[PDB]
Amino acid sequence: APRSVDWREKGYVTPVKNQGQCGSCWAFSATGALEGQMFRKTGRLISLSEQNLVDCSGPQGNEGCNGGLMDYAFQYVQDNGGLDSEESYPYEATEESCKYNPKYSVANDAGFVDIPKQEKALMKAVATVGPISVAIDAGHESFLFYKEGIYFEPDCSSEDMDHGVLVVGYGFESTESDNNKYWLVKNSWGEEWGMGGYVKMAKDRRNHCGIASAASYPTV
Ligand SMILES: *[C@@H](C(=O)O)[C@H](O)C(=O)N[C@@H](CC(C)C)C(=O)NCCCCNC(N)=[NH2+]
Repeated sequence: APRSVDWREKGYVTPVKNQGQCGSCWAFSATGALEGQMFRKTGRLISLSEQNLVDCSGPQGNEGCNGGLMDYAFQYVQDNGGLDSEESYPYEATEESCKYNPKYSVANDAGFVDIPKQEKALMKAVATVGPISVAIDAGHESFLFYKEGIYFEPDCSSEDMDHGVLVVGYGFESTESDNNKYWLVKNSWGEEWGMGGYVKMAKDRRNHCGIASAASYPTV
């Protein structure tokens, strides 16, 4: 595979969004991966509605601001036959009744693919598919205060993940410890967090923070 990948340079990735004080990370991760695969199919990048997922994907297993899973979001889009755009169904950071309108649907998918639980498999998927939905352990103060460099937290768990994000690429940079590889991750905490809203997560360090443990993308 390539040593470095960045799908933002190829037009696959919308700007960084902000989930607010709602536990809806799974919906931002899902819309990010589906935005990528829709662009791959149509050549058109359209920001998609996280609120649509928060309000409407309960029957697939999601629980709004109380949590969810990207795969359940992908199933909703397939079962529902569409997903509205961000502009038509804007984000309110609170769960309300479903207001989906098929006339304003701009995305579809036909299922999803779960990646095997190995960083080598995640790398191949990122290199060849596009941005990938992933789950990480983000419950540490060091993650809140991250400003730059490669994020490594010795107390991170590879099995207890609590936050959905989007891998948009990977790369390397020289460091003191010679642990130089990183996943390029888009978060949903606005652009004032981290590096304009992004984090470089340690790559090839024993599946750090579980980044390869629940990875998937939608089939368009
Ligand atoms: C994430 C956030 O808003 O920061 C939000 O709390 C969330 O959805 N968390 C998920 C974890 C994923 C990695 C996003 C969560 O804890 N809920 C998942 C419930 C699904 C139940 N089934 C299984 N298999 N866990």
